[PDB]
Amino acid sequence: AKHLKFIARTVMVQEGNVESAYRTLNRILTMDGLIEDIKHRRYYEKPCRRRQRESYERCRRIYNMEMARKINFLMRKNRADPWQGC
Amino acid sequence: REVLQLQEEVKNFITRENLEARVEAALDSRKNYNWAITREGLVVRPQR
Amino acid sequence: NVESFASMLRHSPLTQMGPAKDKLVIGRIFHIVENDLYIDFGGKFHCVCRRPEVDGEKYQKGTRVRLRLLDLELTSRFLGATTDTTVLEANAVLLGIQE
Amino acid sequence: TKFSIYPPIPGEESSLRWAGKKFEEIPIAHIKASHNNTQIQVVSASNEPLAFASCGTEGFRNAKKGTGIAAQTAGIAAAARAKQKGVIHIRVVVKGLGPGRLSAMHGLIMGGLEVISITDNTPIPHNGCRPRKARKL
Amino acid sequence: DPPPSTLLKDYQNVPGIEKVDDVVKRLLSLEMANKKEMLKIKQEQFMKKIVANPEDTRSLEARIIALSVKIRSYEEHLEKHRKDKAHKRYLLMSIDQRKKMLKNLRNTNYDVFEKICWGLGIEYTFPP
Amino acid sequence: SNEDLPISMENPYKEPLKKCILCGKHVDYKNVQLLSQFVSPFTGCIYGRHITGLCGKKQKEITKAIKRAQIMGFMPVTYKDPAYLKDPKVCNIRYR
Amino acid sequence: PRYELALILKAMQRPETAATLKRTIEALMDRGAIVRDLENLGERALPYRISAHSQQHNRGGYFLVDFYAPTAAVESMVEHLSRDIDVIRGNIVKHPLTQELKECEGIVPVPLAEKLYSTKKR
Amino acid sequence: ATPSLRGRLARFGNPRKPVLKPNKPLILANRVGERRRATCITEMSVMMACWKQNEFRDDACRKEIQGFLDCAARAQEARKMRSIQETLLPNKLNKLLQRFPNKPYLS
RNA sequence: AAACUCAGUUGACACAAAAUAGACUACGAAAGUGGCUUUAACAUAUCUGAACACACAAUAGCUAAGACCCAAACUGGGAUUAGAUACCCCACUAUGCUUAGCCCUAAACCUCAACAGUUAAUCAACAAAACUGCUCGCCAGAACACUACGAGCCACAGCUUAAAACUCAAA
Ligand code: FES
Ligand SMILES: [Mg+2]
Ligand SMILES: [Mg+2]
Ligand SMILES: [Mg+2]
Ligand SMILES: [Mg+2]
Ligand SMILES: [Mg+2]
Ligand SMILES: [Mg+2]
Ligand SMILES: [Mg+2]
Ligand SMILES: [Mg+2]
Repeated sequence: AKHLKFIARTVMVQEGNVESAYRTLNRILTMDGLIEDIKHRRYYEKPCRRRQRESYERCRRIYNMEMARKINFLMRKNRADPWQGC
Repeated sequence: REVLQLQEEVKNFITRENLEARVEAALDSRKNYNWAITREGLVVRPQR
Repeated sequence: NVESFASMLRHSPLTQMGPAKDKLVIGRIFHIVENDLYIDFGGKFHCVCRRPEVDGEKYQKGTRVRLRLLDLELTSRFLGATTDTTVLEANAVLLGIQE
Repeated sequence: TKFSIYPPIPGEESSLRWAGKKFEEIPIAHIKASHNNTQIQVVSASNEPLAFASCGTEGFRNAKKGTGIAAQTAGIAAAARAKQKGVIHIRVVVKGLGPGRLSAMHGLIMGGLEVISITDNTPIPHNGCRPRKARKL
Repeated sequence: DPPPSTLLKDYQNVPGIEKVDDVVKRLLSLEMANKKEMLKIKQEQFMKKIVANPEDTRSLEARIIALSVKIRSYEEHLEKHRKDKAHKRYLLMSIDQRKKMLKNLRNTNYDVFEKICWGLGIEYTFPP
Repeated sequence: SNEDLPISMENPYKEPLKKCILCGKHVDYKNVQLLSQFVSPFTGCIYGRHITGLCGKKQKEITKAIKRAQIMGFMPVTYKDPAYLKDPKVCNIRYR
Repeated sequence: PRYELALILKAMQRPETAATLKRTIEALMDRGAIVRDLENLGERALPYRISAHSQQHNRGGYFLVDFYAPTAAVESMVEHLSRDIDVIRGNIVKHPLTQELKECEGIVPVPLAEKLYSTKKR
Repeated sequence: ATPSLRGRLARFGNPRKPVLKPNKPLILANRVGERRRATCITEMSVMMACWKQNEFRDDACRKEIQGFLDCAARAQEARKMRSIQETLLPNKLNKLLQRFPNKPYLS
């Protein structure tokens, strides 16, 4: 309200591909967490539910990051079997 | 040393006598607290 | 006057080498599978590098090459594991052939 | 100069122009993609109303309003009105994650008006007011 | 309360501190310092006035003096923040701890206990 | 007794403890230029430490400075000041 | 202790700016401060519009007044700044230079948490 | 870098109240999750609008109708190509994880 | 469907709440605490120690005076249903907010007491590995029973302490 307009969350379309512009804007909002924040703020998430969801998301992120680390670590071992037959 | 340095600084403290002069000097001057940081952690002072 | 294990360990080239990070070692291709070159460089394990797109034919069993080591062994602990998972092979980058 | 996704800054001397006009002078096409209705009002650089078009005003009623097709219809109508009222390029500012969010822009273009910038002005409170309670279905 | 003109504990002994400007003296006085510095000055005053070794702090007398200064600070704080339950709890706990310290001091060294009681205005009331 | 036996010492090969770019430098709520290096250009959101690459102490300093500047009128809240959009990028975020 | 008063004044001419700064420093000295330094950060567009004393402001002059004042004078000075009509926004903070930069050797990492669960086969 | 798990769960020797309350144990499984599962509506809209304003006489809507038909054929072709392309895969990744399983016990 | 003729842009404008940071894990005895600034301020150089006292104790709730954006028990209307005293939609009050008192309860739970120590010869099961020393509190089949009676309390449909009879071979 008290800020200048058309600076925040504004993207400029390149060569007229408004679809690309909207994809870029959507990526920006998603990465900044605005889309998820709006979806969650539609209805009031009581503090206990909010805490449980935050804890669940933290555990999910820890597990996913560790599993991704394991996958990237073992990806090299997807080579062709060197000792085939024996 | 702390008190010695404090005594030196007190000479420059604004007082009811040197108040208009210091106010006008401040109006004339410009202090810039901005400075960026690079990925290598090297300060980048602005050019004025 | 018989060298002891302490003396041998102290004077061994591997011990003389510090950390194996960014150390240029001389490996020997001892097994090739498609474009995968298994190179032994005096460590406990071997490094499986990829036949460079240039001079690829020149890489054949017994060829002596230059590697830049990154880790003598590729191991790491993962969430919940009690002991490190090891892929039983070193990490190195193949810089070319030694002549 | 090279294309930059950031909009030009007011007051800053810029060479960008659209129909001979600066960025700050382009008309603004405010879209509002509510949960079940998309509104589109095109105002001038001095907030002078030019056009309006909504899914409800386009004949759609009830659930039909909250669909991409209704949003496209509203966008096309608003684009036509703005075109006849003297608008070529527009800065689009949309506040709402309703189904008409992108379909409104698609219709607003298919109706002729070109878009130069897309702005998201969805009101995101830093908490403030308390929203309604959750739904158990 | 010590006079506002009093110097801080760190500067009370710096040589030549009597030959510095009035501005410097006011900067180093308790006027331009928080209440912790004033409490420290009070504590040193009490130690000088009571204990036989003002330079020893691990002694039970020094502990009682420090805790009494803390209690005075809490009482002053609660005179104004009457609904500060946390500091009310700290005050009650500190009073209990001072009672325990006084009990031990009374059991060990009675003359020093009497000196502490007189100096700090503490009345050692036996528990019910 | 035996000189070839290992000696008890530290690790002479220990690599330096990586330092955050701001280590040893004073984060001030008046250095809006520095503060804007850690806020999203589009929304003004303060980046997390997984993006800024800052220690915990410096991340907290940056956050407190940003909030103080925003509430004291030194920094915009909803966006990054356009004057600083062309400063050395130090945040591991790639929108495109 | 050492306070720093960040003072955003209404965009005005030099005579009125000097008069306002003199008045503010006078108020500080009356309350009992030792004005150590005055610094002009330069007039600039405010990050957001500020509505002070029923008047919208888009530009303002930024100043810093580094002083030493007794702890009891800060509230009175804040009240005086609020009353003053040429000040868009005044804030007294503790001087950052008083705070010491604790030395940080480096970012010590946290190894993967170990022994969070029993080693029994499930 | 993974978020720290030091002093996060409720355990003996953890004075602070738990930060996380994982319903399942935070131990990597030896398998990953399975791959979790309209088109060309704008051409359809163009064709249908032309029909609406022309009384559904395809003779003068030929261009839009041909566009719609070609786009539908392209949609089917895209479905086929996407299917064949989909056919690292979860199966192969699970084979790799089996080769290097997580050992949350001793041996 | 009911409801409102109110809706969009712009500008002014809170005694309400406190995006991002926070992938941090800190502070506090616990309850709790995540907008900014300042002031005051985080007991105990030995540990344990209240049905035996003092001080606290989320939400809800009571009393009196204010605030009221939004949310919202109750109530009213729409809809669904065999019914719908619910779930779904709309309106709105107590209430959530401030002040001064009360009230003294939570799945008040990290269901894992305080202090000190160990990792060695494991360990019903599961859960958050197994123990040692010391101290206080508590427990001794289920249900009757967060009950009756007695007692205390600003509590008057309340809270704390808390049985017995009959019943069963289980829980
Ligand atoms: S890396 Fe040194 S303070 Fe953060
Ligand atoms: Mg005790
Ligand atoms: Mg008790
Ligand atoms: Mg209560
Ligand atoms: Mg009400
Ligand atoms: Mg709780
Ligand atoms: Mg009960
Ligand atoms: Mg009862
Ligand atoms: Mg009774």
